[PDB]
Amino acid sequence: TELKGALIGCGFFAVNQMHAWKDVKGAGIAAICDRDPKRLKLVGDQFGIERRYGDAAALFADGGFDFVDIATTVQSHRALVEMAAAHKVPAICQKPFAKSLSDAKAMVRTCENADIPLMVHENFRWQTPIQAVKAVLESGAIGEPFWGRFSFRSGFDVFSGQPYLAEGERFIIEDLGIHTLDIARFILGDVATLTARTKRVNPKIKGEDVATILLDHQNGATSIVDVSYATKLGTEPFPETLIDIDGTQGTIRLSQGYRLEVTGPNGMTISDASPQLLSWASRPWHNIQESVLAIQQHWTDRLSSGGETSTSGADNLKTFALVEAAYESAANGRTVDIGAML
Amino acid sequence: TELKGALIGCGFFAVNQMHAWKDVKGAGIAAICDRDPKRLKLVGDQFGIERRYGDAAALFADGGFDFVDIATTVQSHRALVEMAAAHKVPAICQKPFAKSLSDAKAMVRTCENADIPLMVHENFRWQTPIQAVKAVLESGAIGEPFWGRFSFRSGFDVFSGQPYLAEGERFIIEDLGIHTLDIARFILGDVATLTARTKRVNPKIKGEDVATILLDHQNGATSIVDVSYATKLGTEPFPETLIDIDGTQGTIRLSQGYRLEVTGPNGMTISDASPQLLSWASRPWHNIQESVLAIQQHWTDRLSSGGETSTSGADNLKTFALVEAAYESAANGRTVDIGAML
Ligand SMILES: NC(=O)c1ccc[n+]([C@@H]2O[C@H](COP(=O)([O-])OP(=O)(O)OC[C@H]3O[C@@H](n4cnc5c(N)ncnc54)[C@H](O)[C@@H]3O)[C@@H](O)[C@H]2O)c1
Ligand SMILES: NC(=O)c1ccc[n+]([C@@H]2O[C@H](COP(=O)([O-])OP(=O)(O)OC[C@H]3O[C@@H](n4cnc5c(N)ncnc54)[C@H](O)[C@@H]3O)[C@@H](O)[C@H]2O)c1
Ligand SMILES: O=C1OC[C@](O)(CO)[C@H]1O
Ligand SMILES: O=C1OC[C@](O)(CO)[C@H]1O
Ligand SMILES: [Mg+2]
Ligand SMILES: [Mg+2]
Repeated sequence: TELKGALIGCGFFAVNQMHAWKDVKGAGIAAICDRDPKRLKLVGDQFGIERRYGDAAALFADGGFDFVDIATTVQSHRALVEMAAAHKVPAICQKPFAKSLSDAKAMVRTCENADIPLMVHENFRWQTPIQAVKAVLESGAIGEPFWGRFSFRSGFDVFSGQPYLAEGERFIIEDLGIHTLDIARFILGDVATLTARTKRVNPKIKGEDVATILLDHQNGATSIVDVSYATKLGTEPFPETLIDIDGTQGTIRLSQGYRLEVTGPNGMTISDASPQLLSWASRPWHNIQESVLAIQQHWTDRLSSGGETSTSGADNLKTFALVEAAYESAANGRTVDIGAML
Repeated sequence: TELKGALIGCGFFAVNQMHAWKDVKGAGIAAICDRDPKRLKLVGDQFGIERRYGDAAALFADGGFDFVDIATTVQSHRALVEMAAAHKVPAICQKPFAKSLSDAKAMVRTCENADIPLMVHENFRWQTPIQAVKAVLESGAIGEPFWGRFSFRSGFDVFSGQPYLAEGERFIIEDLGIHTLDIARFILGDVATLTARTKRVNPKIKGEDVATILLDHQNGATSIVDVSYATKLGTEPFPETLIDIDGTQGTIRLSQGYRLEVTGPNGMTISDASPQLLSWASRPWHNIQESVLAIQQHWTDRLSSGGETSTSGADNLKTFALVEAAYESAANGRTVDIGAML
């Protein structure tokens, strides 16, 4: 009756996903897979998984699972998604989805031709505060949106837990800004044109750690997506995304501390949009950790109902195009048409 | 010794300039001029000015003043500055300086040819809080700046006091954005390239009331200038400009209620950068009103010492270039080279 999952990639963040898989009603992890046997043992012992594999080929060979959860780094995403599609196994794939938009399109096509669902684990839009902003705007409380700011300015050491982030020529837009752009899309709709600027401030890394992006939404709204890992503040907001929205009849302001302020024609309300601290969660990551449960529960529900997921492979293409457009615009200096990429 | 000014254009805002000239040490107003005899008489009686002129030509013929203060709307600025230059009378001119960058350049050249000081009355940079942001950044408290935001988002009815604002094809950038762009230059240095997006939300006006501008500064910093007169907030912040700067060693945050937060290698400090309330001032205009005295004292000090003003006609060209470029960019969707325009 309960769905049997396999998780490929028993890394740092997979721990959160395994915890959340327990909590998910209607699904559970029956097998795990990691290339590194030290990590394969650590996650296997912590969560009590009998079926353990050193390689995905062997995992897919034995089968006996209804979906696969791909939590590896981007290098192996294309191959694993192609293995999932070849074996008719529904697939979740971590962000970043593919190395390029081209790779992502081919991965989406293969899943559509194989008639299997594909969800990108894109969990920032599933955070409680972000969901609450969506709910307010959708209700018509502030009228039609015309301007937005989506901001993530931090000085937190993400590099200890994720050392590959300090490594490449690309960093903040690919790692983090991908989330902020997904949120911009989620709240204000798809993007027509995009223009971006990037900068490297931190001397200890190779890639860019500041990006300011200006989005022209198809509905007429303009927004700012500004992200930074070189912002030294007196109160560290990591990993909060702060959101301002102006509409024809009012405003939404999601400020630091999950404080949601809404002004409209009938006055002004202040509310607490904080995440629940789950038993297995840990501050300040508890915001992200709740959303892992939300998105994995959403996956499990949608697989039973047989409907399209929110951050599906097909949908997530429209987020990833913005990431590639941003890198292009930053190197060029010029505005980039998003529609011509897709 | 006591300088004698003539003021041309006895309008709404001239009243603030006249109160301020009273308070200025080393200068006062010996004559006034306006085409509208109701305004000439109202302002003449309020401030006890004996010499009153129905036209600037006759004023300049009689003379007996050491400088001229042009507080008319933009239409008259070119002619009055050209009259000043021909009569070798130092001139202050209100914003917007000229109708176009061409007109501005010719006005600047004419004053340089005649060897007379020309200052644009551009008073937002002379506000106590804006000056404090400059002082902090100048001191090296936050290191080299790399990112900024300069924001003026309001829903205040500016149209009652200034009806002309509701009538033009152009509105927020030439009226207000001009100030915010001047502040961006003042804080982060001159701009190499610029891109802008505009919108009309308010159905009772002819011009754009929302503008989002992305600046690439010559020193390598990126900045957002975002302005709006269609933003409906719980607390109305008019007419405060909010400022965020991020530097290599810290952050500056000038937030609503004139709160100034500076974070550096030592730690955070919180200051109250509120303006003074002069005897003749009124809430909420008192910050602007104080800055009228500051810029007018600055004029008077510099005229006595023979030095150039901060917002000189020459300097103001680099502000006005950004205004004209933003309109150009808003229609094109394209980035505009500022260097090519000057
Ligand atoms: N908010 C979020 O959802 C969030 C947060 C952090 C990281 N992430 C994403 O999660 C992904 C993984 O991040 P991480 O820090 O856990 O990486 P990690 O290096 O900690 O773990 C990756 C693991 O996958 C294994 N692996 C790699 N290729 C494999 C293959 N072909 N078969 C089997 N195992 C393989 C490695 O041995 C490694 O143990 C990244 O793409 C990252 O962007 C997402
Ligand atoms: N922060 C600021 O410094 C600030 C604030 C408000 C307005 N302003 C600027 O001040 C200027 C005037 O604004 P206002 O609201 O006082 O306008 P207003 O219409 O109230 O006043 C203009 C006055 O000038 C007179 N006038 C026009 N052309 C003339 C000429 N050739 N000779 C003699 N008199 C002439 C008119 O009769 C009128 O009384 C505008 O350019 C505006 O942008 C600046
Ligand atoms: O998705 C993410 O959330 C935070 C993070 O771990 C660091 O940028 C990133 O990988
Ligand atoms: O210069 C100015 O300062 C404030 C204002 O009056 C309204 O936009 C404008 O005219
Ligand atoms: Mg379970
Ligand atoms: Mg005086």
